Formats: sequence, structure tokens, C-alpha cells
Amino acid sequence: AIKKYKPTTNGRRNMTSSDFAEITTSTPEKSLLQPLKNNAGRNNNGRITVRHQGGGHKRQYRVIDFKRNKDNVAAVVKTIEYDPNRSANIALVHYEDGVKAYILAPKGLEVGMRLVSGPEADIKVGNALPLENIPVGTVIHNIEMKPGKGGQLIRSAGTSAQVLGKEGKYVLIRLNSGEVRMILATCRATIGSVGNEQHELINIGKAGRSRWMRKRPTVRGSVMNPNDHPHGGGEGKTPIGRKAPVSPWGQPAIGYKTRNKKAKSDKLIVRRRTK
Amino acid sequence: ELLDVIKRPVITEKSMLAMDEKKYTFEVDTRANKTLVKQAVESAFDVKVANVNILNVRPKFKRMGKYAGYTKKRRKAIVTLTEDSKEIQ
Amino acid sequence: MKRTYQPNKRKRQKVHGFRKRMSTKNGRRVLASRRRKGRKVISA
RNA sequence: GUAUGAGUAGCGAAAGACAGGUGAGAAUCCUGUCCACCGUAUGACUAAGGUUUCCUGGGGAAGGCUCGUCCGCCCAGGGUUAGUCGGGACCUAAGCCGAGGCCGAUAGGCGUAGGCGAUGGACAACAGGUUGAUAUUCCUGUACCAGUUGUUUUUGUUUGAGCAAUGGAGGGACGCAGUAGGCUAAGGAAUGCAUGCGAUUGGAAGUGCAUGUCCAAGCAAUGAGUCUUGAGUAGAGUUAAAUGCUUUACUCUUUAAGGACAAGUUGUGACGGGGAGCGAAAUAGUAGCGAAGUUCCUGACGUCACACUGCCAAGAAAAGCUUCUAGUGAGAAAACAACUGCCCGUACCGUAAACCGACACAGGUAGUCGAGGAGAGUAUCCUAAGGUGAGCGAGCGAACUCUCGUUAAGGAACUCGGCAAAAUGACCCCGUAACUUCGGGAGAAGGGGUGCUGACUUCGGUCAGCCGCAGUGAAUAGGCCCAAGCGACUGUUUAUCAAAAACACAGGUCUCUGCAAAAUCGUAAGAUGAAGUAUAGGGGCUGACGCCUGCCCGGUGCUGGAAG
Repeated sequence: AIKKYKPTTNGRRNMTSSDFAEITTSTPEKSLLQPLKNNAGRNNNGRITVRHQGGGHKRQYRVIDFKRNKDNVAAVVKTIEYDPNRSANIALVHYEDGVKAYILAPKGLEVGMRLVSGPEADIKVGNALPLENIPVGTVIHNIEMKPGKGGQLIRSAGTSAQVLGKEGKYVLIRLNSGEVRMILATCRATIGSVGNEQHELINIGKAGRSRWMRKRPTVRGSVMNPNDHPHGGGEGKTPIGRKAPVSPWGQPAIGYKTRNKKAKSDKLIVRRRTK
Repeated sequence: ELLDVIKRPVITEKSMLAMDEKKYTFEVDTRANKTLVKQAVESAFDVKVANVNILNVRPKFKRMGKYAGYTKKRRKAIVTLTEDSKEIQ
Repeated sequence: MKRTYQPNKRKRQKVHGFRKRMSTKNGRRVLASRRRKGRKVISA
């Protein structure tokens, strides 16, 4: 659930965090870990491209299947773990051959389920099915864009989808943010919404907890001198003197729809609603 | 080429005291192993192993005539023996 | 307080060395521009 | 080049005095005695950095803020020894170069394989002695690692003898916080050896003064303890294979047993070297001779050891090592003896007069050790081991300036302003308001006790007595209360005039963005975003929390539209 700390100091008045009452062990496996850096938003050239990065804790990858290309072999899932990378949890997997890997953990997976992955596999939680063998109205994740990449669509915590219906080609899918498009008939999926629901329900509280997560403070626009931001200058507190408030490069903030106007996907998208 | 191994013996206050325990202080040219000096001494004096020790020297200043110049590098060699002597020096 | 010219031996020859002035086409300009005067110390 | 200022300012924080030396010449050099300063450092060891400043013997023209027989200065000679220490012939992180390659007016930019790169991993020696300077380097004794030559007991290359992969796998392999338990070091106190008995009243012992009160690596034996369940049957997998490794089902088994690690102890080493003190044989406290090795008390974040519990911010790689097969394939593999083991650094200073500041400069410099009496303590006062007495003085004791100590009577009248000073301050005990987000305010305010001797006492203190003006008698150690604006808060800011009412901040709200995502650096290749995927990611504004966030779409921007 959600903790509420009793208010003792000033920097503990409003803190909240999860119980972590869903996680069984506290040790990963050796063979599924790979290192990382903190790029701090810096290139090959080593300049700050994306602002406000760098200066937190240490991490390692947990190499996670998005493909699920073994079929007709039952998989035993034992332990649920924690990611520093992802809002959602992971799970160990014991194939009967003796092959291990990590897999994203949806809601309702218990310790000791068995998940089947072929194109003939049934309809429960955690099964791997291509987007032809799925009936209308289910709730689906790891929707693949291209056939053979593994998942790229909806991955993070507490999100969902539906299949609104089929065509002969392609499949209609309601994603999150209300919108619908056309995804092929050779794309894998997993039946069921992803796990943790509660990552909107946490107060970071301190500043130093938001710097435990790898962030850095964002100075307002109107306080900069007039050569670091176009809102700047002015003696006293000033209103936005320029029409249509501006990012520090150009490109007004509130209003510019900025896709590529000649995008290839425009044939396949229906009801571009909430962006 | 082992007659350009050894140049000179050193005649100092410690070097005469090395003579009492069959130890001898020679100057060996640069880039020479311990093993060349063993082979050269056994070639030139019919004595044995009981291993060599090898130093180096950093140079100095001197001044003569408003001029400033170094001196050479060196390399000593303190060779010990087992059974023979050198009443040669 | 701390002042500037705090010397090392790795930095004064992995910045101002010779093997970093025969590795560009500007270190070569520097070496060839110093040899016109006839300077003794060419680099470090 | 030379004046004036002018023989003026200054001579860069600190305690010296005398006797005797040497010498043409002495406060400033040598020696002796007493006094004084630091003693979590002005004491010891090393990493950078410096580059001969180190030692021996001479010298006094210049340097030394004075003098100088002296010196970190000048001349001459002379000193740095390694199979085991730190680095190379071993491995990899950040990063850099990058055969081919992909882009680009030239120049060139980026990058796979392969590499280079310690601040990290892995790795075989300990104690003492010795010189004017070197010592895990020389010698003395006892070891260890990897090899080579003669001896040592076994033959198809099938392996039943071996070796054995650049492949199969295990292992190396890791955070923060908190107290608990065991050993050793170091520490303290006494009735164990040594010498001598006070010349100021008194003191043979005991109830006495000064001084010393031990030992290695390695090899044998053991072990306070700590961690971990083990076995079988039937199949999947490990690019071919495997007795190795992994894994699914079934049957048992469990404080049991098997296994793994372990600070430390006892012998040996060791008839050894160490030592209070004696002391020559020349001119040396030199050579040479050595007595004790006890018990109790306190006792470590040093070691077991990241061992254990807890928590979320979820805590490096590759090699060395170990097995199994692939394979190669006269017959090597224990004991004994004798030999071999390469290159670079090693002097010195190293909280400084030898480094960084133009200086022999009141500043800065990473790591380890860091004693005693009080004491929570590395605080504070005085001291041990040790090291210094500061590189201008002698007189006199006026003005004035600076740094200190005291004051009658009054106690903010001074002043822009109680600025500066004065006052409180240690431990124990009694007691403690409005207000509130129920945690606080709170060390709220305001009061009381402290020294020495005796008895009682389980524990804790009580009772009696004694002295002074004053009993945490020295040094260290919060002034308080009532109201009000501003900002919620701890934080951050103009190195060198501004530390705040400024910025950040948790929270709120709007907007963009379906993945070759928007955005950014670049001409592009490429890269960041991100090995992330709308509970995510970028952009603008407001800045905990409580109550709220009215009216206007005519104008300007944004978004949608299709007829003209």
C-alpha cells in the first residue's frame, strides 16, 4: 500500500512511499546483469543536450525479454523484484529446459504460475499471443510496432489497452491517451495490464529525494538575464512581455502541434485526440 | 662484445672496505644486465658467481667560466665472489 | 589560499608534450614555427 | 648615471643568563649548567612536488633584512646495492587512438574488431645487527615462490599414467544505517630483580625513594566462533560432446549429518639477539660484560567483518583460480642434493628555510600513528617520549596610537541603531503558559544543591562535624520575554564592497509528444533523450499546508474549417 510518515521534522511532513509489500527477494541473479553510466545528457561531443540530468545513485541493467520467442515450453515464474530503471517490477522465469531470463510482471501474477507463449496458447494473464489469435475486448501489453523487435508500446505502470476490432489488415487498437491506430497482424502481445498502480500517489517530499532520482533543479525563465532566455530582463517582477510564451530557443510553449506534417503513419492513425 | 662491459675499478673509502669481503666496485657501461657482468668477469679473471649488484647515478652541475654543464651518467657494479682473490689493482 | 601553477608530471607531458604535438596538423605548425627562430627547447 | 625625501620609516608574531673554549676580531659559532615553549602537535612514517639542497674536509668577495670563525652559501672529494617492497614482462572502469568502414570544397569528423589507460583486482620474507652518509636492498639466522640438472619404483597414447582448450560452466563480485558479542594491541595499579640511605625539622622500611619489569615470520598442533540443508528417481538444455553446469516433476531427509571460513592461542624459531646499569687496553660511555620476564583492573569501528538485523535512493567490470569434455599425446610423478631468477625508483626536505605564493613570507597541502592526571572526549589546563628558544639589540619608562586589567555614585541620559563591551554558561533535582499542522513550543520562564572529615551503609544516599568573603573556587561551556512585516522549512548565491524580502525546493496547473516520438549538439554520418515507451519524457508559469481561485473572446497569438 502507501505509507504516511508521521510528521516529525519539517522535511517529513508530507512524505509518502510504497510499502514494497509485493517483492519477495532482495538479490538479483549474476548472469542477467549488465552495467551502465550516467550520461548526464552529454553526447559524443560531450555537451549538454537534454537539460537537468545527472548526479544520483548507481544502477545496473536487468536484461528483460520483450520478444518471448520460445513457444510450446512452459515457464515457471518464482520471484518478483525491483527496478531502478522502470516504474514496473520484473520477474524471474524458469524455463523447463534450464534457461533463465527476466520478464515484465503484470497484475495478478502469483508465485508459481505457468505462462505459455505459443500462437495456440490460451487466454489468461501473462501469455504471449500474436495479434491475430486474440478476441475483441481484451487488455493487452507489449504491443510490437514492427514484427520481430519485441515490445515497444505500452510498458509502464498500471497502463492498459484494448483491441477495438479487426480488419483483414490491419488490427485496430485503442491505446492509452484515447487514440487508435493500425498495428500489423504479426505482432506479439501479453494479455493483462501492468503491475504497480500507485506511482502517481507518491510525494517525493524533500528536494534531496528528487536528487536521489537522477535530476537537477530547473530555473524559471523570467529570472534569466536577457541573453540566456528570451523572457528575461526587466527590473522587478515582470509579466511575459512577449506574445505567446516561448521556450529558450523559439517555439511557443502552449499550442504548437509539431508532428512531421508528412509523416508516414498518417494513413494508419484514427482519432488523434489527446496530445 | 664483452670487453666493453667493464671500464674501470672504483677506488674510494667504501670500495677499499669492500676488498675485505671479496667485493669489488667496477664501472659498467649503460644498458647491461647482471648476467653480462658475471660472464665478463668470469672471462677476464677466472672467478665465480655470488651475484652482482648494480647502481645508477644522476649527474651534477659544475661551473668554471660563467658556463653551466652536467657530467656523465654512471653505473657502478659491486661484484662479490666465492673462492679466489684479485691482487691486481 | 590555492594558487594556480600546481605542478604534476603526467599533466605537463600529456598536455604540452611531444607526442601531442606530432599528432595534429597544428602541433606540426607549432614545432615548425619554433624551429624558424632556432629555439633550443622545442617542447616538453 | 646620479640626486631630494634622510641617515628618516622599517629590520616580517615567540624568554633567556652565566662560565670555559677557538680566533686578528664574538650577545649572534662550539661545549656545560639551570630556566622556558609545543606536546591531536612545533613528535614519528610516507604520497605528490623539488632535483643533490645529503656526508666528510676546507673558505669568508657577494647572498643571510644586524654581526658572523657559521649556513640549505663558495671550493674539493665522496654517498642511493632488491627473485619477495611500489611499477613493467598479468587484468579491466571513466576516457583516448581506432585496420577495414560510413560521411565531408581541401583540411578532416565519427566508429566495429583489436588495443592503450590506476584512483581499483590478483600476487612468494620475518626479527636483529651494522656505517660518516644505504638498508623487508649489506651479514646473521631461519623461510617461501617459479624453474633447470642426477636420484626415487610406472608403458598400446587405449588411457587403465599424464597434459589439457582461444569452447561448456562455477567463482572472483562489492550499498547505506545501527547497536550487540569475542580476541589482541595500548593503558593503569601492586609486597618479583637492581643501588643507596639523605646534612633543612623527621624517617631502616613497612606504612621507602629512583629506575627496568619482553620477542618475530614461517612450520606443527587447535578453534572463542561464523555461514550453509543433504540424498535419490524420471526427462528437457548446454551450436557436437561431457562424470561439469543449469532446470522441471515425484519420493524422502532437517536443532541431524556433510561441507566452507576463522580472528587468535601453545610449542618451535630461541644456547639467538634485547636490556636498568657497570666499564677499558691506547686517544671512549668505545669495545666487552647483564638481574627480574608476576598477578589483578580497565580495555578498542584495530581484527573476525558486510559477520548480523533493518531500509530503499536497489548498491563496477575483466584476468588470476577451479573443474568437465574437445583434443594433443615415448613415461611423468612424489622424495633428496646442487645451481638459476631480467629492467626502473631507493640520498635528502616533505603543516616546510628544500613544495605552491617574485622573499629564509603570520596564507594553502591528500593518508597513517597520535601517550598521562582529572575528563563523555582527539575539549580545556599542566606534562611523558621528542623538538625548539624564534637571525637586530642596549637603555629610558613623556605625548599619542594599538592590545589588555580595575573603578566611586548613577545605569541607555551616548547614538541613526545598546555597534562595542559587561551579564548567562558545567552536572544533578523541582517546576513549566498562550498557540498548534498534535510531532512541538521546551534548555520555555522561574528556583534550589556542589568543598573536606567520620559513621551508617547493599544499591542510592543519609546523618553528624570542620573551615573560608566566595566550595563545577583556575581554563573551557545559551542572556531572556512581549508583539509585527517577509519567506513555509535544511539548502544556494555576486572568488576580491551586497548572503537577503533574491534563486532552488516538495506540491499545483496548462501544453507538446505513439517511438527512426517530440527537443538538442553537429553540414552529415553519428550521438544525447534511452538500452526509456504516456503512472513516461520535454517546454511555460506559481512555489509547504488551510479556505478560495469573480467578469470579458471585441483586439493580438494558437487551434479547427471549407464555400468564395
